[PDB]
Amino acid sequence: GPKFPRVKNWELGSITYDTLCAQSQQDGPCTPRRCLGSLVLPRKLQTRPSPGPPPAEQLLSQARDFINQYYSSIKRSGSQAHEERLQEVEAEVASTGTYHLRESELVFGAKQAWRNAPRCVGRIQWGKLQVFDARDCSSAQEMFTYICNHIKYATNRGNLRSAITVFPQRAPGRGDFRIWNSQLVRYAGYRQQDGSVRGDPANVEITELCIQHGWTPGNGRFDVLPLLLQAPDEAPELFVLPPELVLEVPLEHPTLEWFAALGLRWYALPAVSNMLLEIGGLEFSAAPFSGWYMSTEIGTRNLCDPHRYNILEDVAVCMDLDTRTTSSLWKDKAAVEINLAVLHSFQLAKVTIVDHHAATVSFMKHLDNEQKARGGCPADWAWIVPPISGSLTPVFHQEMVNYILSPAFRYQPDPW
Amino acid sequence: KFPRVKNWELGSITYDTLCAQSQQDGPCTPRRCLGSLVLPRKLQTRPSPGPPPAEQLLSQARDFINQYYSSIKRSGSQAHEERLQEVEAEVASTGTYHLRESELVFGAKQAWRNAPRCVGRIQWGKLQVFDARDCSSAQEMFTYICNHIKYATNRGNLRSAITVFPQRAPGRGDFRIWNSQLVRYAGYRQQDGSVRGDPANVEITELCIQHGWTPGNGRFDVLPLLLQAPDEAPELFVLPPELVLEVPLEHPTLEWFAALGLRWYALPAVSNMLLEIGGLEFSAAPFSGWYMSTEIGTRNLCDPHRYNILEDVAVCMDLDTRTTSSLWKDKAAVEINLAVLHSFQLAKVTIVDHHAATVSFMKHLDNEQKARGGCPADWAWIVPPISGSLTPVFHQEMVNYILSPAFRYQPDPW
Ligand code: HEM
Ligand code: HEM
Ligand SMILES: N=C(N)NCCCC[C@H](N)C(=O)O
Ligand SMILES: N=C(N)NCCCC[C@H](N)C(=O)O
Ligand SMILES: [Zn+2]
Repeated sequence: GPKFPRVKNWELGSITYDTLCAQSQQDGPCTPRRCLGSLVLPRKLQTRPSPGPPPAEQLLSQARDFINQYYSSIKRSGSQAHEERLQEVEAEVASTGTYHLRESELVFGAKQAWRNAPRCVGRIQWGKLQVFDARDCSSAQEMFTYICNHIKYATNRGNLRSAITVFPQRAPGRGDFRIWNSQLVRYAGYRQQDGSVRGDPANVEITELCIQHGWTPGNGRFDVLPLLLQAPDEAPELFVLPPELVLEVPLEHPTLEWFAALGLRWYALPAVSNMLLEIGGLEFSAAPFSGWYMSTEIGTRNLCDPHRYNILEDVAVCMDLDTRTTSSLWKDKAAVEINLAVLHSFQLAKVTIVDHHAATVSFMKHLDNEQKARGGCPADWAWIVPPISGSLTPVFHQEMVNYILSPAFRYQPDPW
Repeated sequence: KFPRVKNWELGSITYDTLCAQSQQDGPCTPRRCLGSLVLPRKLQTRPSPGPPPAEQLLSQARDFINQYYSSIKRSGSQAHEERLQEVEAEVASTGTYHLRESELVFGAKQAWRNAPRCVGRIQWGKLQVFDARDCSSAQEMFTYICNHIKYATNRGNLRSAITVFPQRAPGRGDFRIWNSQLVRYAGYRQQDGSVRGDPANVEITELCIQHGWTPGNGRFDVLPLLLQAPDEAPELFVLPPELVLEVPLEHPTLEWFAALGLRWYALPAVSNMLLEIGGLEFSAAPFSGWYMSTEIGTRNLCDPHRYNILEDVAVCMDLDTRTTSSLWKDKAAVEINLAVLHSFQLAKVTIVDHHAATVSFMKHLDNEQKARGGCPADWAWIVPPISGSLTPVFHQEMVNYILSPAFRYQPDPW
């Protein structure tokens, strides 16, 4: 039959063919010899600093392609405006070596990038993104203003709205606009003498980096870190977020009265700030985006990973579970209650959140929409299936083809 | 050339050099990753009506033999040299060859070791290999299968085993076991599409009744075996009940659980896969070990397209099945898995939970890193269906690739 990957759903027995992957203009880590699809950071997309301006030839075909996607999207492919915009980009790359995006094009690409993200299970919301254009930004101080504006609009007092702020693209031989923090909001990770980490172990490097840059470190388990903002060709500057802007949710359990006493909490706004936004060849090194959490992110990964808060044992001890034998499923039991606590605490606080069941169901809906609209949907199985109750969600039984489409969000090396 | 493999829990890294030995292609390409797919679109095992290019067969053979002699520290020895020549000799003359019992035993063990989707590979060295190549009838396969089951079950103290029937022969039909497992519960489609029993076995059940099997009418009716000898119609054989050990399911504290009347069989014995060694193919080589609790408690009993007992348990647990955020599914899945573990332990039948199983697999990875410089593993299949990131394997990157000897899927005989 069809000469594209055959994708099957084992729960429903249905079949589909992905023809969209034929559009993938970039390779991944896989080869007929071995599958490296479980690797978190395979050296493939990696947007390593390529300082010396890019092959005018390469950037052109990448730009020619994006512009086609844009006119296609507004149903004007082949129009006079399309060709003119085409000649316009070529000319500008001819004389300056680079080019710029019109307002509407930036909005279109930001959305496509989210739309194209293989690891995002919340893409059914892709068409509803607020795009803040901050391409005029020219100082670390100004970056801080936009970021604060972003957090204010995105948080919206608990009724969270997806958003993205776009700072100046990379320029020939010039410094990049960079946000050193991985997320606009993160908790400190303090390296202790005995060797342990107080707070979040994932943020130890960035925590010390702030200290080295003048931040007076605290000593709590949930200290909100300051932002290290770097304008072109300048050392990063330090900025502390107005506490009132950072909305947090204390965690309590619906029926375990002692859980609230654990003093656990989490911030409501998940805002990735270290990824690179790539559109038509142009690279936006600073372009923080945010949506709203899926309960397992906080409840299972953040609070229970061995290398994070690792609270599983403490909660199980409080639940009086037999933690000396794997077969008592003490880990499974404590993980459930903790996730329940997170969901319950957000609903009480009236802060937007979605459980892993609702989330995956809507992603199945998104896959159907995309099958029709584009002939497929790039998806990373290991990342789409939740960290708990995997097979209990519909995505587990859905095969998925993973590949890279552009516009795209890519990982980039740390500025330091 | 050599992939870096990281464990995000410990920050450790390793380089997989074993994949260089991979001589078989997967479904992945630089353009897109199809690793989440269960069955190969082309990596099948096409017919054997005409011999296989001697060039090909011969090279796989020389490689396997070389493998076999390295394993017993007699590489380049005299015996080794004379074995290669025997194989060269037989192939040139008949277009095929035959393995010696000891090579077969070695090959079977390696096939399991190379099984990317198996989490219990730490046991790969402990496998009882029954040579059943001296089989000429379906009636004989049945006695062999019965002995395998008796031995493997060992009154609850399960022991891993494999039984190897005659290899495929060009132009001749295959010895086949139609059933996917030696023990499966019938799936009876009612009238209105619903199904009584295991929905996964509807087809095999229908084929049985179509060959003279008198169907039962329960949810856990042990199916008969449809054994087939070359170019013959499959024959029906019912398994002696005293031979099929089962475990009634009950819960530690929830007195009512037993009411549900749920049960499962002790022996997980796959029978529709193909064993390949030195280019030779064993179309009927049933193998077995013991269950990991999740296969039963999560997949077989909770999958939507399987027994799908999730809602019944939740209602009995008097949980709020009105909304998803109540995590009633997660809570009920946990108790059902606890019940399987409890029930199996009570009945003194071997079983391993997913926490213990994945811990042992991590050790296997390390053992294999030193022994071969890598270990082919399929992440999606190695990480359990529940409590994924709560186990060490979730946080471990993995490389998937095909090594031979190997167990492979093959077309359905009908
Ligand atoms: C509206 C709610 C949204 C939900 C609930 C959602 C949920 C998720 C989840 C569960 C992941 C994986 C998290 C992890 O395992 O670390 C993810 C990844 C991702 N999401 Fe979404 N997402 C949403 C909004 C957004 C938005 C607004 C964008 C971009 C404009 C976006 C872009 C991405 C990207 C790029 C990744 C992968 C990041 C990485 O590689 O670490 N998401 N999302
Ligand atoms: C000692 C106990 C064993 C345990 C606990 C174990 C556990 C598992 C599990 C959980 C899977 C995935 C099952 C699924 O999701 O359908 C698996 C797959 C597999 N195992 Fe094992 N295993 C054991 C013994 C064996 C033995 C003795 C062999 C062969 C000699 C073997 C060969 C395989 C193969 C080929 C697969 C993949 C089957 C497929 O593609 O569907 N395993 N094992
Ligand atoms: N819900 C969203 N938008 N998630 C984006 C992923 C990064 C958040 C991270 N997993 C965390 O738990 O903080
Ligand atoms: N534990 C073992 N040996 N598993 C092998 C796979 C076949 C069993 C299947 N998953 C089932 O649930 O029946
Ligand atoms: Zn792959």
